Amino acid sequence: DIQMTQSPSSLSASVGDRVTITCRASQSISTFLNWYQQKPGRAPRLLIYDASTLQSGVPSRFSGSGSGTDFTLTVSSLQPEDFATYYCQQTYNIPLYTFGQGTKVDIRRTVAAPSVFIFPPSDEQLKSGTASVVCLLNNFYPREAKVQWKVDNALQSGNSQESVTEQDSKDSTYSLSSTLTLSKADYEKHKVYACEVTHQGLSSPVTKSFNRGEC
Amino acid sequence: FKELSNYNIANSIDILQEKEGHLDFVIIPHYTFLDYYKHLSYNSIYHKSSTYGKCIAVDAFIKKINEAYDKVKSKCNDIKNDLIATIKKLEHPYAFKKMMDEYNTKKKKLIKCIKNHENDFNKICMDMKNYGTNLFEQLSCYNNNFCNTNGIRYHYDEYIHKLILSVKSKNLNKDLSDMTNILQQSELLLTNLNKKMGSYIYIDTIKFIHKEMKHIFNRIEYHTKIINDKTKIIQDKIKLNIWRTFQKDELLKRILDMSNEYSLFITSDHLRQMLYNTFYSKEKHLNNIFHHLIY
Amino acid sequence: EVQLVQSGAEVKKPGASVKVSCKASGYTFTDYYIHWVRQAPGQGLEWMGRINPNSGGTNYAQEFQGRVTMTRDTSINTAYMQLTRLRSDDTAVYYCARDGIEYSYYYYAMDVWGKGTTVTVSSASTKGPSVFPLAPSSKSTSGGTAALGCLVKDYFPEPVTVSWNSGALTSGVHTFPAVLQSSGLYSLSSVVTVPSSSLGTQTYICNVNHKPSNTKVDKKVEPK
Repeated sequence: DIQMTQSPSSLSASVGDRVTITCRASQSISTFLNWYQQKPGRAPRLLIYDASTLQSGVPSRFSGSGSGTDFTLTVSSLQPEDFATYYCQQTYNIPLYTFGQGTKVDIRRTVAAPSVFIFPPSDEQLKSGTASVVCLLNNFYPREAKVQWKVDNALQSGNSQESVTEQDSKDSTYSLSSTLTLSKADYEKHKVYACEVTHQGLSSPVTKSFNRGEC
Repeated sequence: FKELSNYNIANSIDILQEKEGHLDFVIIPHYTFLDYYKHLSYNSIYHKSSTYGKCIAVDAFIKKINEAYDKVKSKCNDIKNDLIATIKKLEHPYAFKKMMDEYNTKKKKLIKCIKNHENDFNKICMDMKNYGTNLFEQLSCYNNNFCNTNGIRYHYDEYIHKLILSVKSKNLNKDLSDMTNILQQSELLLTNLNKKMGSYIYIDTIKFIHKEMKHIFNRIEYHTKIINDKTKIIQDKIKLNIWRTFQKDELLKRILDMSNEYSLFITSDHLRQMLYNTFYSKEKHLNNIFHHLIY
Repeated sequence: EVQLVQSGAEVKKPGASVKVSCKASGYTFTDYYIHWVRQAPGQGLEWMGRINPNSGGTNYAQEFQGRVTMTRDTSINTAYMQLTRLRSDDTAVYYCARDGIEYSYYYYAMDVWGKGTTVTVSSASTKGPSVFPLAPSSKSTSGGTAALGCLVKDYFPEPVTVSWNSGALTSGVHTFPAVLQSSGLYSLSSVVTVPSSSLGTQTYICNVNHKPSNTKVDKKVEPK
């Protein structure tokens, strides 16, 4: 029943920065707290065990610290090869609690706004009796973004599932897609189909919206 | 848990004459084994205050278990005391091969006679494994995620802490250091007597007393080394095991782990204290056989 | 060297079961605890349980108590983790790891990991992507760039590999990772953005491929 909270869950860091990831235990846990790196689609790598000892062979920029509730992982000079999600794990009580959400380490410098493009549901899909109204936040930053669907000024929820790309190795932007699935019976009951999008880069909500008139 | 297995049950024994005429033997693994389950039993009852009261009953059973085991090892009295008086010839011969052979025989008969009762002992030890293990299986918590380590704390405080600090207050490395000078002397006094110096008698005996003392010192070296270890281990460990909660299984793991650590610790400290005595018991008899600094 | 080796990806239906393996090689098996940490798609790590290769003792998180069952065979140095009563959400990557850094007597770290096993929970059987075109939309104020795409819906299993104009067009190409919908069938879109000048000129055809169903449907996209 030990809840590990990492602060920032997601953050942005340019190379050569210092990066300090925090991790708080719900109760005192001594220095029984390990740190893991995990590169996108890889096995976790053990960096720091026991709060501040460093696993053989690991680059010495990673330095664990803290005690009791608050722990810190510190990368001296963040490198390219460090662009991972990091996880902290308490071992103080042995159902080893699920490591805290882990933290995301982007690049940075962008504050790029998303180019919003709305797509209606295909001719040929609708005869089939689905209506998946898709939207594209193209090449934006940072990843944190919020997109909501509004049909005829109705807020909607749940019958939408969103995907997002990985950071582009060049350019370093995330794109996002949200898809609203409806029953064609649903879709042929309403008119205004709106794709409302907030982001650190849109001073005001951007909303892309067609009428079923389409035309 | 801890089981008993095979072991060549010849060298799993030690024969120790604290004072002149008060000789006894050990059976290391038994003593570990019994102690192991003595702690467990305590830990089991102290984990709640709802069942601290068992101390009297447990003291009872443990008092008995030893009074039972002691009675069994008694069956080897008239064979043990057959050794004693053979020792007394060795440690007071005021011929030799015969007094040696007599020691080796009377000793081996004492070993055998013990080994003979290998199964009479096991029943006592299994009865102890029973009692200790029957509790422990009784050890219930109020909330399994979040069990209380005051059980282990009180048990550490009372029964153990007293003995740790005893070992810290006694500088056992001094103890060793001194004995190794004692042997140095015996050795110097023996090298003196060697040489062509015609040939004074008894020297055979001295050699034997010295040889014996060496083996004792080497045993004391060993148990001492284990003691100093476990001291640090026990002390480190106990810190981690108190003033906190545990998951029922992790707890049980701890207690057993400690029940183990303590047992090994004590067994050693015990044998050490016995051996230590037996060391100087020989020193006196060796010193006696001199008569004075130089006849 | 020191190695953890897990079984190949499995796929199982709602309310089946699933066994996955973890062959320990290099070290003595029964020394160090072996642990099973899973990871939902695009989610954190998640500890399920452990098993002492030596004893056979098991500790499970309480989330998986009565569902998971961990075992091991010491002939082969393999540790197992059988889940049951499977569910959509059980879809994850099951890792196994080695507590072999004992740092405080009872306290260990997971030093070695296996690369980890993809368990999918679907109920869907091999089905082909119904490709629909995404009809051109011009930028923020018709601004120079236009994005158009191909939705690749209701398929199973993964993977899918979209290209554009027969591997020609690579620039602006975002084929999104695939949600696995409450259908049990995946969806993804692919999109590209391109000059609004090149509509009448350039012909935009997406190139879907779905090797598991040997479906390779192409689909023209043209504005309307």
